[PDB]
Amino acid sequence: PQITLWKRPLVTIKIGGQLKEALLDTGADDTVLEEMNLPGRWKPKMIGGIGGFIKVRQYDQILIEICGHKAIGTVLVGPTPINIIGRNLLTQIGCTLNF
Amino acid sequence: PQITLWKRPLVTIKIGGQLKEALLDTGADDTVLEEMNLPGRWKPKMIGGIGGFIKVRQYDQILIEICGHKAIGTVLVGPTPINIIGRNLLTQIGCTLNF
Ligand SMILES: CCC(CC)CN(C[C@@H](O)[C@H](Cc1ccccc1)NC(=O)O[C@H]1CO[C@H]2OCC[C@H]21)S(=O)(=O)c1ccc(N)cc1
Repeated sequence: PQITLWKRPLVTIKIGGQLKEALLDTGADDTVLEEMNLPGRWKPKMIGGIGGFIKVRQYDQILIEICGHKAIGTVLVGPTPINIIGRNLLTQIGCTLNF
Repeated sequence: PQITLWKRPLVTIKIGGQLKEALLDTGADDTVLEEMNLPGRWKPKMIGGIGGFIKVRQYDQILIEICGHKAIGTVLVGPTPINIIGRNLLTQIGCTLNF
């Protein structure tokens, strides 16, 4: 689809068999989701945003469906202000900026 | 033009007679630029993201040229690690997300 930016580009995602709302964030290198239980192994990592660095749990090769488009990649889980879909997955669903 | 997301969507902008590189950020509600000495009045503001909040100065009706597309609106200025073009100006240049 073509999404305008007058409102936040929020979409429904499916991860770990659970539906969630997430923000399409072209300014994020990585995908960061709020606290949740994800199956499989994970390692602790650090990620930095506009206000500093937080601690997250890194999940690799996680299946995640974004607005009907499947992707398999890295998902970081931690105290982010909002679920964000970053470029590591936006590239997988073929997402581009156009003007 | 069309911009893929393999790398950060950095583009050249023109503000207050200065050329800078800035991130086209669909996750940012409002444009925030690295510290710079703009003239005119402003109102304090705090914006939040990963890591917490930073204090910024809100300037209104600031003219910015993004990839030759002229825009005018709110521009925040503060200790951001990177220049960020937010939705408040992305809409004005006709920018959409597509997949
Ligand atoms: C609340 C929704 C997001 C945070 C989740 C808002 N951010 C824009 C976001 O694109 C930010 C913009 C940003 C980019 C780079 C450095 C600081 C901020 N990128 C970001 O935090 O991504 C992190 C996760 O992937 C990594 O790659 C980038 C940093 C990591 S922000 O920087 O904090 C921001 C908040 C309010 C305004 N008006 C302008 C910008």
